[PDB]
Parts: sequence; structure tokens; C-alpha cells
Amino acid sequence: KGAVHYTGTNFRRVQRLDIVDRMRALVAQGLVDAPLWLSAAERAPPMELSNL
Amino acid sequence: MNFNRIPTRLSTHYVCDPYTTLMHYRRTFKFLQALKAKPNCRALCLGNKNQVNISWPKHFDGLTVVTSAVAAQSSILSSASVYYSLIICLDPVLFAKHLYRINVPVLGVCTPREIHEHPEILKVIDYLLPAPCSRTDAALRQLLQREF
Amino acid sequence: MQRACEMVVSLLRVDALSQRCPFHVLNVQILDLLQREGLIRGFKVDGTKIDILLKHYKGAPVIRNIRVVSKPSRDIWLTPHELKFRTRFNTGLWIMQTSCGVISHRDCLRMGIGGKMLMAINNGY
Amino acid sequence: LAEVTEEERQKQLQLYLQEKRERRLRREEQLQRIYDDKKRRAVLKDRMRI
Amino acid sequence: IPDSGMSFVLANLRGSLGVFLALTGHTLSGPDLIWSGLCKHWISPEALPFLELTAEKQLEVSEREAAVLLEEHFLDAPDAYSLDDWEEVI
Amino acid sequence: KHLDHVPTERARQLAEQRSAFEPHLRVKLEKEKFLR
Amino acid sequence: KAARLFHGGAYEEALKFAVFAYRLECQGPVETRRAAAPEHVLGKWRDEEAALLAVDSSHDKVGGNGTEDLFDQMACARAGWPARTLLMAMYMALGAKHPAVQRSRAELEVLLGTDGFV
Amino acid sequence: HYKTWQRNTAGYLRTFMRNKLPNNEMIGYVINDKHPKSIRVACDRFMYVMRYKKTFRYTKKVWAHDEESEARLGDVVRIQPLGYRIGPWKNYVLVRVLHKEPR
Amino acid sequence: ESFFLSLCELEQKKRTERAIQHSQDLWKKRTAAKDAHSEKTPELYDGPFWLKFWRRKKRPGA
Amino acid sequence: PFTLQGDCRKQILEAVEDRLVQEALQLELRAALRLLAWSTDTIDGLRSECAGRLNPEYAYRPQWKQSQRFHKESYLTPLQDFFPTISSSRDAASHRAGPHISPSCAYFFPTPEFTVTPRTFFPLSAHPLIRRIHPDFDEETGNDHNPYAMHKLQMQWNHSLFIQERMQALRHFRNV
Repeated sequence: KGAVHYTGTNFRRVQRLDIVDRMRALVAQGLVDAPLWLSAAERAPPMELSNL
Repeated sequence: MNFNRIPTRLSTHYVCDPYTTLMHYRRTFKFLQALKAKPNCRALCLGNKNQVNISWPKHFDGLTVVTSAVAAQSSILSSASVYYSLIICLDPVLFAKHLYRINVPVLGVCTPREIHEHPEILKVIDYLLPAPCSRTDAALRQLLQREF
Repeated sequence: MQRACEMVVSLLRVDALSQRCPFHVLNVQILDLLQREGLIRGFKVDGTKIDILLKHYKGAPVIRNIRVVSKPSRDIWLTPHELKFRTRFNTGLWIMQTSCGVISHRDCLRMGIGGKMLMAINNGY
Repeated sequence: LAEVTEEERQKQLQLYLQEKRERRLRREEQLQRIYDDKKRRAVLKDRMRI
Repeated sequence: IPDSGMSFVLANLRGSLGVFLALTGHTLSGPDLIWSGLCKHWISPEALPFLELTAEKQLEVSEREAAVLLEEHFLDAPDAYSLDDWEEVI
Repeated sequence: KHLDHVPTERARQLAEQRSAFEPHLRVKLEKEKFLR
Repeated sequence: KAARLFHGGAYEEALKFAVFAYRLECQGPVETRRAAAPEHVLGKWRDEEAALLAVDSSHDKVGGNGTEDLFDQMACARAGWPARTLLMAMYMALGAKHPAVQRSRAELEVLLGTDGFV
Repeated sequence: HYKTWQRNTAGYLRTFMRNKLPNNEMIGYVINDKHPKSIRVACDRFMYVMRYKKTFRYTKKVWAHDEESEARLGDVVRIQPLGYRIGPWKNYVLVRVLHKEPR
Repeated sequence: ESFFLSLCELEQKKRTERAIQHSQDLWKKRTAAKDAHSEKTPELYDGPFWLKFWRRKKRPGA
Repeated sequence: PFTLQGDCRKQILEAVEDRLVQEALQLELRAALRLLAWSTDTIDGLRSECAGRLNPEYAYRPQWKQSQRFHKESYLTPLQDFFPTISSSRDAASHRAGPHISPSCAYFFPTPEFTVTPRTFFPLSAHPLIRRIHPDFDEETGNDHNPYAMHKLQMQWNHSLFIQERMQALRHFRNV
């Protein structure tokens, strides 16, 4: 008993979100105001690194 | 001489592939070009003490001094998302626990040796920048900024 | 039938790109249905073993949960009117083995024929 | 009752004929695959003996 | 006769280049293809596999912004042309 | 079972080579350009 | 005719008749076409539908010997027929490394349309 | 005994169909052919369990009758019931023989 | 005189010759390797013994 | 383009390109059918190149044919298959006395000319709620597509149906 699932909860499956995605939710939720650099990164989102 | 085990499998590094560097610089340049156009933009150049080639100031804004008592992974650069708008970290391996939930873009510059051995730095770094020769960041950025 | 249940262990991996699988006649047909739904990037029969690729999105894989219903020691059968009760208000994928080949659970109810629940993909409780 | 009985009789005949054709065609297709494969094994086996 | 609507491209070339390329059947390879007018890009084969790894970030941007990102794969063309002086004769 | 016809890797490789009359496997190296 | 040629001294010509007779009874009356099978080798994985409609019941006919057939030989390992005994008596007589024996051995694989089996 | 709701499940219906044959016919293999014009056919049946949802098998050895005595030991045959009792053991009649064992 | 029918005659005939030569060479090399193996002293193992591979640690519990 | 002035220029290029391709394809098909039915030297050329692919030794250079003057207008004449002929053979198949098409070609393609079909640009659906969102969705029938029109489209793009037709023609040519 304890960590006896090789194929299960042992291997986390948490989605990886960048700054562009995280900031989009906070601004919409009304928790944080829109900064001046928010639009700068919107037109040129960062390249994915997990799949590389 | 060496009396240790000799490795057999040679791992390949695709993140720092010579062809991949073409798109890395092109994508990074677009982000910086749009940011500098706006007024009142400040950046942060975070390095390491061993980097003697890079001059550093005496005081550092946003630095918080804490004690050992009640310091369960305290965030040093917690208030560094007010005055600054872009941090260029040079040692992602050391500054990994503080930049986990940072609200600013991190332009980290690591090396293939550390990336393969410490893939955890990929989640904190947003824009990945290559580093030719991958030996010492102190003398690496100086050459780029003093080209021709 | 035993080799069919051995595919879930290989396909259910996070830090991997391609995994091998024993070659079987029934296993080949199953991969075709999954690819249509967009769950498998692709597969190739490498002789004695089949190489199947893994699909990922924002780090996490597309497959998060696999449930094996049918087992070699027994056989689960449901009538056309009983499958709807089991499968309701969900986005899961149930592999149904009918007389006219292999089809998903959505098509089984359309024809009204009695299928056989083999496995579950992206299924909760 | 006679009218209903005749109507039901026609349905049974139509269903029986439809099922007969479906089974005949399905069975014929399966036999072709087995026969084609069996032939290949027989000729191949004799080649190995030589 | 050329099929698959091949005459449209030949007639759209700079000058009467298609006529000479069809009657005589001159072979062309290298940068001359893009410089002649046939193609319009010089993307390397190594770019196609990379596109399959960073395709999840294309749906976040708008339609117009999608085409801008695809322009980072196109390279430049070298200075080389065999028919630089022979074009006037054709 | 040994007489079964299953598409393997070496089986297809030999078929392509047989077409070439007495055209073999080749590999390409990465393109390193300094002007990039 | 094959026996007379071998006794006289003709070795290359003798093997030609042996394959002719072995294939005659095996492949049916259709043997004049001295070449590989015209994409008619059925039973393979992912068979093309073009060749299926180019044949008829004629193709279904199996060869063999007078009494037994090809199928009987597959089940019983002791059964045989003269068409195979004569052909096998020549490979050992001239050896395995003999040029002519080597050429004839490979020819049977292609004539029967089964070369390249794994 | 099965409840009303237990007669509509696919598990029970499938088992029923396998057991059910025209004229209440059965399939079995002969295991004893010593007495004249007598053969003991071993039939295999099936049953369904509503607790664990699993089907098992249990053999049912019965006696049969043969006119021409064509059947032999270890030969699968077909039996048919009858609405009477003939002999001390005889309770079935042969129809045909599917498979025949060499000698 | 048919032009299309004659085309297939040459294609099939040429294809047969290519296979015959390819098969002959393949068989020659296949048997050559086996002959050498059956004419040499067997190789006696002299490496480390398998003392640690006896016991195993399978999945704990059920 | 990004500016309004630049964006407008792209429309002009797309308009002329769409018209030029239609004319080129229409005339390309006209010359393809007539050449195969009149030019007899094309048979030798096809066999010479086909046999030469395996080896240059099997490649032979045919004599082709002597040059002759031509009107260079008969190969680009319109062709139609229309039944009305009360006007003294108004159409009469391809040209007035040109090669004719088989009767069986009047099912899929009603006319030999190369036309343009109005292909849809959105996916179809079966649920009534989703059909209301499709642009091409008429309220007089409740469907987003014409069953009669789509029935013929599927038949045209079918390899299984084509194999049977091709096989039947081959047997007739070989036998007689």
C-alpha cells in the first residue's frame, strides 16, 4: 500500500500554461488590471518547448 | 587518468539544434521590438556572483531580506512585477524556485548541458534563447552586444 | 484477447514519444477507431511489434484515463436499451464489438444492434 | 381477423427473403479469403521441401 | 499536350520563357526556379517536421496573425542565375 | 505460423532493392549555414 | 527425355525439363508463360481489387498428382509424387555449390511467384 | 429461479440461446460404447450468475440409443429427447454423427 | 498487332531476370556465413558470473 | 497586406488569376480529346518512352510524320452534347462532324465541357439544431444539401466503381 500505481496518479498530467495564458484568465476574471506589456506578447507568443 | 565507468549511449540535444536557433532569434526579436516602442519600459538583468565580467551595482530594487525562521520557500522577487517589465535571467538553475509563479516574462539563457539534466527550467522560462559555446554567460553576452 | 488488454499500459505514458506493442489482428483494428477520433497521431507495424506514437497538447497527453471492461476470463454484454443508461451525460469513448465489425458506442445505438463493451477511453466513474 | 392475418404473412415472407440473401453473401465472402490463403500455404510448403 | 493546366503557369512567366522551356525542354534546378517565377519561397525541408511540434500556439492568435508567424521559416535567395544575359535572346 | 504473410520491416526493404538491376539506403546530414 | 540428357552429359539442359514437368502439374495447364506471376499471387496482406476481377473459377483449380492433391501433401508428410522425387534427385547428384544447380534452385522461387519470403 | 428483471439482461439472454436448440437438441461426445446399441453422450451446458456476472460450465452425462451403431468412443454426436422411457438407462435417440475418430 | 499488349510482355520478362540474379547472390552469401561458423572452436564464456540476477523485486502487494 | 490600399490590390490579382485558369483548362481539354482521336503518331511515341525507362537499349526514335500546314483552329472548337436538333443539326455532338462520345457518358457529365461546381465551404450536420447554423440551409426543406446533387458526386469519386468499368473494357479489347 502506497504508490502502487505505475499507471495512474503517480504520473501527474497537469497542463502546462505559459504567461500569455495565465495572464489572459486573471485579466478577464477581474483580479488584476491589464498591464502595459500585455499586448506586446500577444502578437508574438513564445515558442513551445515541451514538444521540442 | 580515469578509473570510472565509460558511458556508451550518447544523448542528442534537439532544443539547441543549429537549425532551431534560426526561429529562436526571429521570434524573440519581434517581442522586443514591440516592447521598446512603448514609453517607460524597464528591464532586469539578473546574474550570478561568479560573473565578474558583468558589472553590478551596490543596491538592487525589489530585494527582500528574510530570516531562517518561517522561510518555507519564500519568494525573494515577489514585488518585482511593479517597476520592472522584463527580466533576463542568466542562471535559471539557481533561480528556479522563485520564478515558478512570476508574473513577468523571463528571458532565460541556459545551456544544453543543464537543460538535459534539469528539464524543470523549461516551465519557468517563457522565451528560450540559445547560447553559443555554452561555457560562461559572463563573457557570452558581451560578445553578442559588441559584434563588429 | 489477452494481447488486447496489454495495449493500455504502453499507450498510457506521459514522458514518452513512441511505445511498442505486440502484433495482433484484433489490435490493428482497434487503433483505426482511435485515430479517427484524433486520439493517436499514428502507428506502424514493425513486424513482431507495432510502434504507436503518442499525442500531446500543452504538456499533458490527450489520454488521461483508460478503463478495461472486457477481460479474457468473462464477457460483458449490454442490450441496445441498456447501453444508453450506462453511457449518459459524458464525453467518453467506449469500444463496441458488434457482429458487423468494430464500431464506437455512438454508432452502436444508431443501428440498435447488441454490441460488446471492450474498453473505455477518457471515461470518469 | 382474416385481413390482419394476411397482412402479417406478407411481412414474414419479406423478412425471411431479406435475411437469406444477407447470410448467403456474408458466408461466401468469408470462404473466399480462407480458400485464397490455403492455396498459398500448400504451394509454399512444397517449395520448402525441395 | 501538357495536362493538369500546365499552360497557365508557363504563360504567366516573365517574357516568353515558357515557350522556350516547352519546345526545347530545358532543365532547370537550384535557385533558378524561384528566380524564374515558378516558385515564390525557399523553405528548407527541415522546417516541415518542426511545424508539427509547435502547432498548438497557432489557434490562440487571430487569423491575420497566423500568417505572420509562418513567415519566420522562409529564408533568402542566393545571387545565382544562368539565364541572366540569355533572357533577351529568347 | 512461419508461413504466414505479415508485412515486416526487412520484407519491404528487400522488395525495393530487388527492383534496382545490378539505389540503396542513404542518409543526409544537418545543414549548417553561418549566414543564418 | 530428362534421363537421357543427364546420362549423355548434358547437365544444364536436364534441369530445364525437370522444372517444366514439376510446374506443369502444379500450376496447371497454364505454363507456357515462362515468367513470374502476373500480379496474381493472392492470399497476401492488403490484396488489390484490380487483380481479383481479372480471374474466375479457373484459378480455383488446384494441381497435384493423379490420386492426391496439394492439400493432401500439406497434412501428410509421408505422401509424395514422382514430380518432386525426380527434381530432388538432381540437386544432390550435382551438389549444392554447382553453378547450374544454384541457378536452377533460384529459378524455382521466381517461377512460382514466391521469392522474397520472410 | 430468476426474477422478472433478470430475464431481460443480455448476459442471461446470451446464455439461454446457447443452451436452446431446435427440438431441445444437445451436443456431446460419446465416452462409453460397451453395451450393444448403447452410447453415453456427455453434453456440456451453461448457466448465468447474477451476483458476479460470470458464466461457468458443467458436464451432463446422459445415455443415448443407436440403431446402426455407427458412433464410436470419442465422437461428437447429436441427441434428441423423447416423450417416454425405454430401457433401464436409454433416454435419447441419435440423429447423425458430426465427427468420426480414426478407428 | 497490338501495341499495348506487347508492352506488358517486355515488362514482365525483364522483371523476372532481375529477381533471378538477385536471389542467386543472396543465397550464395547466406550459406557462406554459416559454413565459417561450423568450422571454428566454440567460444567459452569467461565474463562475470550471474550471481545478482537470481533474486528479483516484482511489483509489491497485490 | 495590412493597409486598406494594399489589401485592395490583392483582390485584382485574385480576380484575373481565377479567370485565366478557367480559360486555360477549358481549352486544354478540347485539344486533348481531338488529338487522341486524330493524331496517329502518338501511339509510337508512348511506347518508345515506356520501353526506354527500363533500359536505354529498348528506346527507339520513331520517324514521327512529315510536317504539314494546318488551320490551328479546329483543335480549339467548342463541343456539346444536346438533343435538340430541330434547327438543322444545331450542335450535332462535338462539332458538326467531329468525334462523338459514348451514350453512357450522359449520366454523370451532362455536357463534355469543363464547368465549375459550387463546392461548399462549411461542414454538414445531421442534428436540426446544427443545420440552422450552416450558411447554405434553405427553410423550404430543412436540409443543408441536395440529396440528388450529392448522389452523383459520390459516384464520380469512387475507385471501386471505376475498376469494374475499366475491367469490362479491357476484356472486350483483348477478346475482340
